[PDB]
Amino acid sequence: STGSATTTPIDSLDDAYITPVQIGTPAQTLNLDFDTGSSDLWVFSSETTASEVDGQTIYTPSKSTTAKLLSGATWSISYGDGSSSSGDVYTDTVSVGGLTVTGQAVESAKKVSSSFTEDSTIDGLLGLAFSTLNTVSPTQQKTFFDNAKASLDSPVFTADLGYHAPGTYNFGFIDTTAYTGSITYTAVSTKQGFWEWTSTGYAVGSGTFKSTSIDGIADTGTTLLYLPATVVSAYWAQVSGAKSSSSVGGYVFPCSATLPSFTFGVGSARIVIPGDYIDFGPISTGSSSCFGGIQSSAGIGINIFGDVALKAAFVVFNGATTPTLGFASK
Repeated sequence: STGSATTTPIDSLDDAYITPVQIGTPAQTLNLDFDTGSSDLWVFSSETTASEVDGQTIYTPSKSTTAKLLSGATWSISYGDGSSSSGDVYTDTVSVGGLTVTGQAVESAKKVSSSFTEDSTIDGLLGLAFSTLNTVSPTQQKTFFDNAKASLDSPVFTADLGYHAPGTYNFGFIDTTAYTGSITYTAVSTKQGFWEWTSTGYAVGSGTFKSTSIDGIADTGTTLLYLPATVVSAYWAQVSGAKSSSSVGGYVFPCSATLPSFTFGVGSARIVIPGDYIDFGPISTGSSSCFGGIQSSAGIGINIFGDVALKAAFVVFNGATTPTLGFASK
């Protein structure tokens, strides 16, 4: 089997991407944030505290003939940005882009934090990291990909995120028309449950490439590119007037600037992030201070190749017995 679904930016900044997902019978279509940095499929639901729902589409398990309470199961998750959600669990039929999994754990939110309530465009998350991170207790549950894997033509999914444009998540096949040149594969460690890999270095603009190992995670659920402070300082030093602002919460730059590209290494290959991808616009409406798309990972504890980086590439998440990641230009 295979599946193919379009993913669409939620706003003009590509803050996140939503992908339609069919849950239950008859189908209830919810727009979910596919997140390669977590491993829970959770949804706004008829069980979500009413005051914490503001415009989201909800899953109502009582209207699905295939829903079944997973008795005694609960879940609770906290994300790196400080947001959180929790609730109970149903199993139901879930389809993504024509690919159907029966018996998928669908985690129904009883509570969500403010950040989720305030984002009307995201109806939940669909985790695509390794199932060892799944938070369901007392019986840990599998991700959609893990459940689908054995039925897939090839045990892979791909992320092809657009810059200010829709893109695609494919399951079970590599679309050889979707990228240019060749795909360079690189080793993954699953020890922390993430798609964790080591970049071979970086360049700023037209500058010379610096060979240096940068361990980090491929995370579609994180907006920005978070890298070591040394690397980030070298980048922003090439933008007149750029500075790290404690008040704003990171590097800002004059909105009048033209930003240089940023290149990262994947083995001997190079992925170039155009400067425009690094512009996240005015810090507040009407400001001439703009927020940077490359920020320090110091105090996160891990480097994160978020959307800023991933959308510059066609990315293969290879879930074979020995997992790997592939990157191609596009």
